[PDB]
Amino acid sequence: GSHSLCPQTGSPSMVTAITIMALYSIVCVVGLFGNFLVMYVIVRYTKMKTATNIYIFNLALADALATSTLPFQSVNYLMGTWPFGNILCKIVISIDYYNMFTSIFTLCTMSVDRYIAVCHPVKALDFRTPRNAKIVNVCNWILSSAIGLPVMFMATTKYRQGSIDCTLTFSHPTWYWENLLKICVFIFAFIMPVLIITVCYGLMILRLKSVRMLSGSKEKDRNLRRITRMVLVVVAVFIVCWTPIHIYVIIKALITIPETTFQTVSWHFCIALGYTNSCLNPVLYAFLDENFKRCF
Amino acid sequence: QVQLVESGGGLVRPGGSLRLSCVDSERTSYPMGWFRRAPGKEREFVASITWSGIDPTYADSVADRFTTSRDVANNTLYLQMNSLKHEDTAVYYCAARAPVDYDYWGQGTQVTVSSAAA
Ligand SMILES: CO[C@]12C=C[C@]34C[C@@]1(C)[C@@H](c1ccccc1)N[C@H]2[C@@]31CCN(C)[C@@H]4Cc2ccc(O)cc21
Ligand SMILES: CC(C)CCC[C@@H](C)[C@H]1CC[C@H]2[C@@H]3CC=C4C[C@@H](O)CC[C@]4(C)[C@H]3CC[C@]12C
Repeated sequence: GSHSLCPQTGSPSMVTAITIMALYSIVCVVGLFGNFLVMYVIVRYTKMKTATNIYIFNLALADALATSTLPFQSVNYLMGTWPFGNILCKIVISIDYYNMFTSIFTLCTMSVDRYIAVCHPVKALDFRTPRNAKIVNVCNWILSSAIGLPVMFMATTKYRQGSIDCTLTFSHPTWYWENLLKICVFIFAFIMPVLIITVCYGLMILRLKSVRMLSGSKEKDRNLRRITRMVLVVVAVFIVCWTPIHIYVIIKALITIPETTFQTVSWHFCIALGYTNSCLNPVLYAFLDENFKRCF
Repeated sequence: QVQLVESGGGLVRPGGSLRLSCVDSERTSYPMGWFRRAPGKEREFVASITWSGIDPTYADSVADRFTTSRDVANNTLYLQMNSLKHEDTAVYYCAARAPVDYDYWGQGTQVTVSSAAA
């Protein structure tokens, strides 16, 4: 089974290799800068005293670690080979899976947190504490470990037509456990998060549209337009950034596709789109947060 | 005009908990802020929350111990106070905004943190 090593036979052209290179470089730089800026502002100014800032910092840390794997992936694409050895293969793959799930589970938590605030305001008094935010981050990390730890054992370098593939090795039969992993990744990293955020935000908007305030209906319609607009943005960004690579992985598990320039370029673009979610999360969840905005 | 009804105050031992609530049942205003005045201090901001109930704002002195929420369905404002200290002893005021700084203030509710309680 191929993983990082892409069957590229038919050496790349000039414009495509530069494009894929600029892709990995730009997403990495933007992702690292935006998330380190969030972590700096939190550590320097806001101080992480609130549940919201505890979630924001956890999201920025995961998003920074996710994009920190891109220099390895770029070089792996350039040379058409993994040159960093067996230990770094285990470390980068584990970090990559750990922080895909940590990033995604944290932004799901922020959706559930806002749903609880609106639809269960009494229970929100118990849930929205800094103590519970740290507990939730730990529980989400334990859940992420169900895949992040096994891939540390499964990941290894093996020879593949002279070149080196940093890939995963599975128990027997490989065709069962490899596809189970792909399915579990698809449902825990994409299907479940899309369901959580659409239902939580949808129920949040429905509750906000049901209030009738005897006086200022204009002020209510205005806030509802802004909240509904933000809901549509954060959901559309998640779907645009994560759907392509998840569907691409499933299709390659089912059929064999003709190795062409368009397939190669689209594959790395879909990979890059997944990491662009880590680039946009600082905007959606930190710089546009109501309290974080004020502290700039 | 507007009548803010504050509830839940009173006496608690140090380290105990209190939940304040504030309602404007006439829907003529939105209770959204909590202030307090210690016996010898000036009036100080405690917590506030947006109309949607989504985004609370806490004073640094209480961020680790207090939580606020808003029931948008019945226009009720809540303040959950945990791990109460002597410095939390004050009169707590509910503040509300008109649908059209705050426009309305409650008469306040005494919160006293003392060991002579049960
Ligand atoms: C198939 O190769 C990857 C495709 C996107 C992926 C990064 C990968 C390029 C690969 C990887 C991870 C770390 C270092 C080198 C390659 N691990 C795969 C990753 C591993 C996780 N990362 C975030 C992306 C997204 C993703 C989504 C689903 C899936 O089944 C696998 C992946
Ligand atoms: C906005 C979101 C919902 C759009 C989702 C885009 C998905 C459906 C697109 C993005 C990239 C597309 C892939 C790109 C290129 C090919 C080439 C071909 O050899 C197999 C189909 C395949 C693999 C496409 C499958 C569908 C695909 C994965």
